Amino acid sequence: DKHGKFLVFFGTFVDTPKLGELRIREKTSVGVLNGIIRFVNRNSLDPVKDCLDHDSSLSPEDVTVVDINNSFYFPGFVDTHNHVSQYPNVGVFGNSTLLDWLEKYTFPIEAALANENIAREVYNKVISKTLSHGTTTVAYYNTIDLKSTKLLAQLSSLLGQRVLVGKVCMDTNGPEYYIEDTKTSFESTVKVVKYIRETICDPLVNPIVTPRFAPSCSRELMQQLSKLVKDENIHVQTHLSENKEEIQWVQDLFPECESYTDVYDKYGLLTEKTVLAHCIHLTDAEARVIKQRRCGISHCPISNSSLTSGECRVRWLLDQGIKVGLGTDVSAGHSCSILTTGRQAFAVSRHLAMRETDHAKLSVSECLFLATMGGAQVLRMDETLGTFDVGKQFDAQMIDTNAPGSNVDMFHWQLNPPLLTNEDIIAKWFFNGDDRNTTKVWVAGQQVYQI
Amino acid sequence: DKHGKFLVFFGTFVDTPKLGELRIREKTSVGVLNGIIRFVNRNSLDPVKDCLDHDSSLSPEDVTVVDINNSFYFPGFVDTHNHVSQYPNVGVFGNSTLLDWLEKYTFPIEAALANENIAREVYNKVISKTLSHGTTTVAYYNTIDLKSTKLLAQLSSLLGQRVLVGKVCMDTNGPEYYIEDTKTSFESTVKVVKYIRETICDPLVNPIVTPRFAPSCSRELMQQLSKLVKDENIHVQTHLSENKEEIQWVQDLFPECESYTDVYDKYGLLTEKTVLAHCIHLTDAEARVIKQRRCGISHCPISNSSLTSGECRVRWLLDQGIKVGLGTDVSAGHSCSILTTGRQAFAVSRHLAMRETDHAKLSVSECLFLATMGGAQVLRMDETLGTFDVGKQFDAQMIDTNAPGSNVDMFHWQLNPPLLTNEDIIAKWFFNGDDRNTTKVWVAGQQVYQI
Ligand SMILES: O=c1[nH]c(=O)c2nc[nH]c2[nH]1
Ligand SMILES: O=c1[nH]c(=O)c2nc[nH]c2[nH]1
Ligand SMILES: [Zn+2]
Ligand SMILES: [Zn+2]
Repeated sequence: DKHGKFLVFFGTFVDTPKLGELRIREKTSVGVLNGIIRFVNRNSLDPVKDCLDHDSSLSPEDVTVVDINNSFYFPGFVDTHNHVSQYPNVGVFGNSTLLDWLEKYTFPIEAALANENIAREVYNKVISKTLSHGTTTVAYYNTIDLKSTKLLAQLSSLLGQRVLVGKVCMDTNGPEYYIEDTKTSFESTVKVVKYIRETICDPLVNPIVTPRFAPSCSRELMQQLSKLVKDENIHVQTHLSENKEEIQWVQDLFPECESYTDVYDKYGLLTEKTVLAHCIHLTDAEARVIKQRRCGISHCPISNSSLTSGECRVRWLLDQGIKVGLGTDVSAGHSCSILTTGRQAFAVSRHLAMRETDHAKLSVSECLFLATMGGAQVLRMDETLGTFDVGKQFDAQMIDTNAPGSNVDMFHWQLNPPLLTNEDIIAKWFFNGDDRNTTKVWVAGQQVYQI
Repeated sequence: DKHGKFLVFFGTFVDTPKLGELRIREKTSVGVLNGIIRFVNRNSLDPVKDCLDHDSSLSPEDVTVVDINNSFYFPGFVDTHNHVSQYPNVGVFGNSTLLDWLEKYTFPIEAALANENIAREVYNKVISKTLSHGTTTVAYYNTIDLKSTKLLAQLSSLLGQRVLVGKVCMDTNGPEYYIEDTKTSFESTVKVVKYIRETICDPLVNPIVTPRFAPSCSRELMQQLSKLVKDENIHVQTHLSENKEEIQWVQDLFPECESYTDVYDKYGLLTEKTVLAHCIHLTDAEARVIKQRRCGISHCPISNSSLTSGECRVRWLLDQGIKVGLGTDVSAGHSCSILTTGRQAFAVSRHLAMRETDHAKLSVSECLFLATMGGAQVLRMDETLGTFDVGKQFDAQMIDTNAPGSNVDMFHWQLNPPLLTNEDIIAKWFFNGDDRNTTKVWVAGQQVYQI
């Protein structure tokens, strides 16, 4: 417990304050107190003194120095879309696309998690594992089950991860064994919001209203949830425009609306704090509504490729001023790692570019931005998360490119044969790094994970 | 050294004898003697006796049992295309596409490896690292340097990996600091072939004639190499139809030919043992020539995506009877892992499918096939490699899905909540496995790697 203890981290700090830039600050001291960054001084020669200089009420005994060659601090990753409840099925989907995959794998496993023993095991695994890949903040879709969603929020609080925890709402078009009625779906959402806000009462743990997607939610349910969302100022997360059959289904189910996006817009679910997952097949008009309502987009490339859903036009969305983050979308996406997700966003943008132009391509720096600040923007937490800056939360991971077992190698003579830049080193971690390189993770200035 | 020692491996054996099938043999004994599989008996109750039954000249003392829950044997991966010399640059390529990437990164690093100290370090790293990812057989492009190519072949022999080692030939369109003249390029190829065949004299180490690609090789050089290849019955490897600017360049450079493929065909380099890397933008006519000449194709998805080269139409090539393997294509591809390569081949086939049909999609089983047998077919070694079958080489890796640090998790209750098949377990390793799950590697019935 670091609360009340003035921390100063010294070393190399890497982050992405603006899309496309990679800020590398060597020999830098970052002061952290009660989870908040108090100063960032480049070329610190005296980290303790940097603290004493910052606050004269401090003495050397009040300061804890943390000493970071091959190693840097990077912001915690933000996973804007993760069905923790589906984790048992990562890698398991065969040749299926979305709607068959829902029927065959997802409703079965989500229902199975009504058993608290299974859920508790799954939740502990996924929180620990995403932490070990550097994910400090995650928006979790759970299941329709109230009790298990509360437990997920409890264990999130316990383990120190920053989360939004959603009870999934489904009152239409689900199997009888895995469906709610409208009143239950709404009221259990009210309860879960209350329990998280008033009982869990933890700044790291937030509720999020989770209409599964338009085919699963009646007009009445969506309007009720929308009123809850407006009155209680709650985040929202749902899927949008992922798969063409899904899109056709939505059109068939809501012919009074202009588009899938218009369904959510008309029944009140598009807000500054709505996280829209996938958003592949959007029309220009749909993207314009999303912009006007200031919703954020969770880009889930692994899922989109594995389910043959399509290619998210990330550049096209960014070019319109829509904020974009990354989501693992477990389990449609097999990986718990936003780093892995980032690498695939990089690849997906190039499949697009092969037919569009180079413009569609995302750089390493941009994907890392999406993996951190982008997600914070989507969650509307970018004033407090995503970069090493004064006032922001110390959500951070230590990256050691020479941690044991690392696939990120560098030869001494790279650091007149060609030499690596600092940017190159970051790119080697981006492409070949994994959890083994994330050796420590901090959330809110607390260490929550140690390799 | 296991030579002269009758080995029997007992456990679960997974392999892909035919495209699309995943053969899982539990409680199976595989007898291995002097690198060759002698029997495969499903439901072995007595592995020692299975050996005594196989060969009455044996006694219990002559038999060494190797005992494999979460673990199976899988064939060693085949990397049909790897520029070991470019390894220092994995992850390093920025926004570049092929021709800029050659100029900016590849010729510089390849030239740098004329320094034997650097090369020795690189070769030891890459052989050890590809072994640790389960790559038992690899076709290596080195550099134009004779001495370093010999060393690569020496260290390959020393470390136990099965390799084809190519001295790169370039006598045109290269920078003055990294080019050969025609006579040197040919004669150093003759020498390297001789040195490998007659001095290294190791069944695991083979030469391979390596014209870099058509723009780098004069008509005279190609014809000389073609005659060498015919007279000495040597493998060939080159790049084909990777990047549209490259393709235009070839057309401009060889306007007397009908196509890029026709350049290699006319000057004699298309043979049953020619490994053609990439082969993205082939016309129907080009693919037909490749079929008629019985060349194999190295599919290098990571490179193809990272350099925005395009999407290899793997299904379309397979549908024509052309054999396809996987290649990492270090360093245009950042990964040394054919497993990683396989996962990306899986993804690339789905980007294709999004616009073609489901037909273009590769299953998990098919990618694993490409990763093993496919590569063996491309190298024309599939009678002796790629599967656990009698007469074939014991090129094999032990996969432990619960090795330390594994990202392949399974809950006990997955092995009435939904249960995993054996195929599902393999798919979880396919999508979330990495080198940490490859705990032992055997080449030619010798253990060459231990985690
Ligand atoms: O990627 C997704 N995962 C899901 O569980 C889901 N449900 C509806 N739509 C969905 N998309
Ligand atoms: O993927 C590739 N890597 C290379 O070094 C190369 N050279 C020519 N063409 C090439 N393609
Ligand atoms: Zn989802
Ligand atoms: Zn290559």
